[PDB]
Order: sequence, then structure tokens, then C-alpha cells
Amino acid sequence: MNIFEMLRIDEGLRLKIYKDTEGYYTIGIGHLLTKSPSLNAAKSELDKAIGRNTNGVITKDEAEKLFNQDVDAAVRGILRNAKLKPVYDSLDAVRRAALINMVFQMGETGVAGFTNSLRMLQQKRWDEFAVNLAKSRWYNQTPNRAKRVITTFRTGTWDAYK
Ligand SMILES: [Cl-]
Repeated sequence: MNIFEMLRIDEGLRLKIYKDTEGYYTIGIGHLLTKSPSLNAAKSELDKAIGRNTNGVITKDEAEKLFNQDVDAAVRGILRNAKLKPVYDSLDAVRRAALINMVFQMGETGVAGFTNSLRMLQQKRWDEFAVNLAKSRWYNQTPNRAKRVITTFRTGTWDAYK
């Protein structure tokens, strides 16, 4: 099991534009198009991203390319984040995945603003960071997913995904 497997599951796969839970144009494996409410606008960005005239739909492979880049970008954003790095650098492998999953979902910045839960993760105080992350808009907006992620951080295992 690894980050790729993890997020594919957490995000699913769509070949067609779709709207998320926040109601945003999205595609593939949680690949955010635009926050704007113009399907057109979303079509353009999709085109720009795929590099061809898509007319709203991509292929699996296309989806997969966006995804690999999306995971790469998340990794680099972590490594480049002054708040994120050390955290990341201090966790074992399962947990870095979890850190990566959240960054994928909210952005360096977003994730970087959980400064209290970050310390805790730093102290390796699983149980409490966990309680802490739960008091998040994030946890209530999408509790099941949020729970897997948080369990993964807590335990440092993949049980939530098996
Ligand atoms: Cl792109």
C-alpha cells in the first residue's frame, strides 16, 4: 500500500468533469480544475492541463499523468515548506503518506496552518493530535475520509485502508 493506492481510494476516478462536495469543477483523481462556476472556464483549464482539446473528458492515462504530477507537487510542496519539512522529516513512512494525503487535499498552506496539531505530531503524541484534528472544518466536512487519514497518523499502519 502506498500513497498512490491511498489517495486513489480516497479520491476515486472520474473521466469526466465533475463537481466535488465543495461544488468545484474537478476531474480524474481529485484533480482540481477551478473554483469558478463556469464549466467553460473549467473546460479551458482542463485543456491547458491536458494539452489538447478535451471537450470535458479525459482518458485513464491522462488522469494518471495529472495524478503523478499532483502527488509530486505535494511532495515538493512539503519539502519546500518551512513548517512542513521537519515534521515530515520526523515521521516514519506510513505517516508521511498521511501528511502527503492532506497536503494533496488542502495545500501546503492549508495544512501548514494546523500549527497546533503539527507540534503534537512532532511530539509523536498520536492520540491527542488526533483529537485535535477532529475539531476541524476538514473533519466535519468529510468525516470518513478524514477518519482514515487520522487513523493512519494515529497508528502509523494502513488498517483504515484495508
Ligand atoms: Cl495541470
